[PDB]
Amino acid sequence: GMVNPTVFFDIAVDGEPLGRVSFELFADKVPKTAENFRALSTGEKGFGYKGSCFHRIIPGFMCQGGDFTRHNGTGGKSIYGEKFEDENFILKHTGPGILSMANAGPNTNGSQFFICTAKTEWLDGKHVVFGKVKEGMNIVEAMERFGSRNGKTSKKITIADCGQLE
Amino acid sequence: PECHIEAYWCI
Ligand SMILES: *CC(=O)Nc1ccc(NC(=O)C*)cc1
Ligand SMILES: [N]
Repeated sequence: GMVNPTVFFDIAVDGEPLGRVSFELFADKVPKTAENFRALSTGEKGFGYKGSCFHRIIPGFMCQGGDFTRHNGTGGKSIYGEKFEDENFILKHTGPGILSMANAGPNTNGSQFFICTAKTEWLDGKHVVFGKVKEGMNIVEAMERFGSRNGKTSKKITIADCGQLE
Repeated sequence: PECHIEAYWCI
């Protein structure tokens, strides 16, 4: 009876399997943003997250990824073009596991995203929350240990596989 | 700019 999609990332450390993280996507609250992430996880539009890396990881903050075009952390594109408007700001950054959109100002949402590892209320109203870690948060915690204070990672944290579970 | 990094930096 209408159920929020569930997608997974199989995380790899320099090609070594680390573990699976699954996300609920709040299609009920933000349909356009949830669908962007869902389809980039399946690649069903011809492009998506598979093979991309988490290029900025700041312990105590978040794990950022989603640039599958240039891979340097400046690229990425949505399924609607290269950017789409801020759908809404209903859902908040309530704690670890929150899935939020990175941007460069209002209405500049692309494909880059971050997984919060803490409460980040000072992001409310500027970045669109669209999902939340369902399971595998212990895997996200391990990814955090490869980060640094400026986000540089000490190994290649890549999305070795991704897709949809539900 | 990366607004969430700049927010983290200001905080
Ligand atoms: C893109 C954007 O919104 N950047 C930004 C700059 C400065 C601050 N300052 C504080 O939070 C105190 C927030 C966001
Ligand atoms: N800060």
